[PDB]
Amino acid sequence: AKHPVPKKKTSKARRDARRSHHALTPPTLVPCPECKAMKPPHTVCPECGYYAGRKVLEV
Amino acid sequence: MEAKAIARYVRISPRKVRLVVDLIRGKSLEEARNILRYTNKRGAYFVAKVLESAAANAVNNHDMLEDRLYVKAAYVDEGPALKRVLPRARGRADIIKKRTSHITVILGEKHG
Amino acid sequence: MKRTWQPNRRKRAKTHGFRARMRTPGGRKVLKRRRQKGRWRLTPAVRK
Amino acid sequence: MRHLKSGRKLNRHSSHRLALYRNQAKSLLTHGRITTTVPKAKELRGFVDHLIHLAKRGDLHARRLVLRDLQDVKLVRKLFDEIAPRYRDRQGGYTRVLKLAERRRGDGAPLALVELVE
RNA sequence: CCCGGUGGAUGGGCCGGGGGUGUAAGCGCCGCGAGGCGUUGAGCCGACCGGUCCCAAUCGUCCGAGGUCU
RNA sequence: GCCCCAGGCGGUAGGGGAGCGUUCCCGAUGCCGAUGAAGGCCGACCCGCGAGGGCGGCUGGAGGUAAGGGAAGUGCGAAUGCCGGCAUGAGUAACGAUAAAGAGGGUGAGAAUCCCUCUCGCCGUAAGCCCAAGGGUUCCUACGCAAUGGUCGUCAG
RNA sequence: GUGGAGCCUGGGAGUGAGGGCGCGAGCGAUAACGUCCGCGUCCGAGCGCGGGAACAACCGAGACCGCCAGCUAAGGCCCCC
RNA sequence: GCUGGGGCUAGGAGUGAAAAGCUAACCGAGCCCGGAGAUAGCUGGUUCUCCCCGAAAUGACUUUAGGGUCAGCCUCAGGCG
RNA sequence: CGUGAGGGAAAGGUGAAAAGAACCCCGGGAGGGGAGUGAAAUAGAGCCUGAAACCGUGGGCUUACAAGCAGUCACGGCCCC
RNA sequence: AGAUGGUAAGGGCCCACGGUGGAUGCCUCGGCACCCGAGCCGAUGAAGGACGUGGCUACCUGCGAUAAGCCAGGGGG
Ligand SMILES: [Zn+2]
Repeated sequence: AKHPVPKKKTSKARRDARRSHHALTPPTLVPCPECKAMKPPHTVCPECGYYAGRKVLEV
Repeated sequence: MEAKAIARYVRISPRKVRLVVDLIRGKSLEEARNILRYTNKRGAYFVAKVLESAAANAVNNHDMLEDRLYVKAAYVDEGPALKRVLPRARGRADIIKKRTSHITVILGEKHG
Repeated sequence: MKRTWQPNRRKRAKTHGFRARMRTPGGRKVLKRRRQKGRWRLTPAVRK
Repeated sequence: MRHLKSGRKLNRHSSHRLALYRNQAKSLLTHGRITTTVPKAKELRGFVDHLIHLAKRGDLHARRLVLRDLQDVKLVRKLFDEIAPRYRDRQGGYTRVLKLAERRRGDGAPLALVELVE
């Protein structure tokens, strides 16, 4: 290992090019059937605290 | 009308929070609220506070219809980096740039 | 490992102290420059 | 290659995984519901189901078996008294795992509660 | 990539088989005792092979056709 | 005789000639300037062969300075140049011992990180206790969390 | 023979590592993109231009500038061209 | 033998069971300041425009051979023609 | 910073006047939006002007069979005046 | 049979607008140089300092336990 080093400065277009795939997918939400509030699917609605049409957590 | 709030001097990496803010550009206000509330990102919090704050400004100050509110345009200017030192191996020292960020949110009443 | 600065108040006084300088010609010269140069600390300070 | 190999390493060595299972189980029996990272939960389902199954069996040998892990007299008493009855007619599925909508702020980890079934 | 998504056996349980270890504990008896014998191929049992909806894949959301012209 | 005639016009080192621009002196107790100086940004407009100069638009808000001369710290891309910024590497490596953590409760806007309880692991010729040197208030308490703490941090040397 | 010819007198130089090609020689091995000389040229400084595919010195030819004009040089005239 | 504290030996000097080691993290001669803006025939750099002309890389001599003095070749001013 | 002798920084500018932003709202605060002072507030204290590097945000053209010291000439297309 | 423009994850150029930064312009409680004046202080304890002193005092200035000071004269109003 002889300390590899970046040969040249990365041009701006190339930098942004590598950052192309850096997008953040929006977190997909579904409305809580209890309180009509959006929240991640397959989780407890922290608003109503219900899940599977029944109560789970104490909001 | 366009409302606007700005988190001036937010101690956070600008490039990081830019990824968050670029996720709510052009969204309805409710949409952006929910998206912020469930986005696993530290910048998402600051974007949240600036977002709701912009909502208050659009309502109280500029008196816009909160229903038609959407993120017309938001972005993150970079702020004065706080230069600190990271003691590295063999005596030498680095200088980490603890970057500060300015957040700008801009709201309009989408019509139709 | 053991570095070169092993601080010791007595050593620092009887080595670089005011009276250490004043007892020798060259030391007196050093006091003179350090007066002309306007060093606030004319001698390395030490507690007691 | 983890082909067919069952169980999560959980980034802990062997005895630490085991003590994790024991402490997780202890808090679970002591509280019924607990909040923990998802993988710890799913790696805790079976380890609780087994203990509660011995609870359903209830005999002395099961007492010393479950006691080999829980290592408590009192908590095992509650196990063989409050839980063995209430699961006397349930075959498996002694625990439920629900994923919480809100990740842990400190690290972004996803949370989920494990609860004793009703 | 593949599979499953209540119509589900996809995974965890549990059950049954496999497989491994090798006669659990407790008790009884025999021993001064260490121990031995019977209960007992017992008990435990990770992946293995199937069954069982016990527990979980809830409810869901969003994209995505109006077909270029000679 | 300002124009025509003939010829010439690749160019380093280098020799010579001719101009442009910057600071400052005279012009100047002058002139321009709040109707906006300098300066900044912009122009596809005009002058010149060019160095550059006008002129225009917006910013700027208070100096600028002619013709014609003089005097220079006078013209920068390079000097592993100096100072200062901002980049690249890069959201990468790393986050500083593999002694190990988990759960409940509370606090609090905010909790993996703070306080409490319980459970677990580690040291135990110490990773425990006392003194000395050195350190110099870091000690206690209350408050606070801009920064520092390699994350957070409602905690804190 | 009037030429960016010549001479003289002064000021200022840089240069004093050259190279290739041709020819005449030495050395070399009648080897070297070798070395060393003489004559000459080009480059250097003409890595401006056409050709030689590409290529400093091989062939053509000395780039003041512009033109959406024409004639030729070497070299080409089957396509690239 | 190791170690604490108290002190002494220092720069062509000390010390050194001796390696040319160590002498405040680079010791075949410490560091700081000063001489000092040492010297550097060596390396690098040397900043606006336009125009005219336009080299050399040779000889001689050289403690000289990558540097120099003279001459060669450039330019400029004047004179001659 | 150096044991020390000694080396040795950076760092000026609101406004005429603090008139330095009451108060409301969002926010834990910060910060922000209003309001207000102000000739002016992109003069708001991180304050005259505020360049470039750099960074993003919107718009116009353009780009996923494509060869490149990034230019230059022509032609065309699009957009703007 | 055919031809074809088209999409932009992003990128590029240009324009507009921002942020960062602190060049530039202007200014100057500062400094440089030259000339003039003046030119020693100290055992009556100097230069230079430590530490203290304010009602509340971090620091600089002042001063010295009489401690941002005391006395007399002069200036001043
Ligand atoms: Zn709900």
